[PDB]
Amino acid sequence: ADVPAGVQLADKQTLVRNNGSEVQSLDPHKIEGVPESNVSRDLFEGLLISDVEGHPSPGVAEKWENKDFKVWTFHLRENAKWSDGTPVTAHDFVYSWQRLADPNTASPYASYLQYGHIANIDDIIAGKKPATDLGVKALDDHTFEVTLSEPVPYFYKLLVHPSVSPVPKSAVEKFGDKWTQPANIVTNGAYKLKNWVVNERIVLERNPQYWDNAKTVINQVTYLPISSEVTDVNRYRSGEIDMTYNNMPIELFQKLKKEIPNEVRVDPYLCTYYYEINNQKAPFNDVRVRTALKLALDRDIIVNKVKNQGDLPAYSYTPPYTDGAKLVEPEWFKWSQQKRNEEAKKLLAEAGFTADKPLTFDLLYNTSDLHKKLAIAVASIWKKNLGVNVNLENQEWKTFLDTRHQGTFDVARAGWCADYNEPTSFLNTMLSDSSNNTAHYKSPAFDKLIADTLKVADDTQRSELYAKAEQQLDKDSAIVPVYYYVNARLVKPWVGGYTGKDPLDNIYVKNLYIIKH
Repeated sequence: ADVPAGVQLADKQTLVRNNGSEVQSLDPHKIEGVPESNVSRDLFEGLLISDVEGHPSPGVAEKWENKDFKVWTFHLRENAKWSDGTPVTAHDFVYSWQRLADPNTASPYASYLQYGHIANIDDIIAGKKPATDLGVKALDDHTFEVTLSEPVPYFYKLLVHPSVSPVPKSAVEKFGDKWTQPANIVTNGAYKLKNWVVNERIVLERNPQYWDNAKTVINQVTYLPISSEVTDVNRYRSGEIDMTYNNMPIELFQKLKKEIPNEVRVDPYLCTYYYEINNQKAPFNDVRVRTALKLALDRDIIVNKVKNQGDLPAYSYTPPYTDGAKLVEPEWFKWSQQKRNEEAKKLLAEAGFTADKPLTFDLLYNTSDLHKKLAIAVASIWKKNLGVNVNLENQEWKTFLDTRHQGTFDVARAGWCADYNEPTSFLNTMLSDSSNNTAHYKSPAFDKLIADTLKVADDTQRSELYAKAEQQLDKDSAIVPVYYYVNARLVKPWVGGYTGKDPLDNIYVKNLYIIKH
């Protein structure tokens, strides 16, 4: 943290953050969500990290070079260490990226290496080549070299993500799935794991072996697993919680803006809220059905009547304010809702649905006040506008993600947040073979458009290709875009260091501090 001249620090430097749900895991190779990544940035540090405004900055690598954007050389700081005092080396990164690529690890983020195009990744994922053929090598203990199959000018931006953080081979090998328990875990971020009580709390304590430990101010941070946004706000206003999770409740928000304006932080956020359709499951494998659901959802009502928290109605998957996004707003989004409803009704009538044999399906969402209220509203809107019946089903976060990967569900509530600020951080998830493709969407035309983006050496042609890829997604009604999120949360007046300037919201507790109050 960089404490401004003149601020008086509190005697006790402890922080309590709500984290939205119980994490799936603390293993960087087994996680995919926001809550997981929140804890992951405090414990495991990769080659680069985000600074307080979100700019990619030195992490374990102090400096780096590239040759033709295809060979990237990272110079690792000599004093980078794990919490047991041992050095973090380039061998740790070789092992870790191999483990991430290895199909036996079954990481949800195995395709992150395809997104960066590390050499030989496709064959490794397919089981055609061993993970040791991955295009990474340690040239020495402090030098990590990555070789890609084609120029990727934004490659370094991907490196702040948890999936490419290092993991300690000896703990993984000796303890297997229990390597992340407090007694066994070894970490290289600013914090160490002190306590992990499932569905109660995660408590982290400062890691004195961290190379930048002298700048760390918070000594202990607790992450809570509260999925009820109302309860989160309640425990924040009671004094227990210092920073809520950034999912806000419909019951109280309007009230909060009026009652505590200075504590309500609302900043840009590169995330899209949408209803994920299982594209491989009839009758959702019919574009007419999917298009009807997309058109009959009334975004004006959701965004301004039922939620009204500053979200913008969405018509795409990639947020239009992503760096590099120049999207074409489709004609259906400018229509009146009445016109969208008649088109939807006509497609559904064309697909075979009648009043006597209506379309009935499930709407899966993870436990949440917000998601429940929004799914009840969406069910009502679809019932009134299109005559479809939906059966709401809630699941806890970890189960919910498992269900979507299992891919036999019908429609699921969904939200994707950028991992790096560039449209492929969204678009690569819809590639036929992506490990993150829970839409189960497979379009050869879409895949080709994205493949073509690194075959041009021009940002203008790349942007035009991303716009066409979004148009192809839209044409196929792969998803139901609802709204672009805003990062809205409460932060006590005494919490310093949270700028809200990073649109990816990659917070590091090592950057925060408690002001005397």
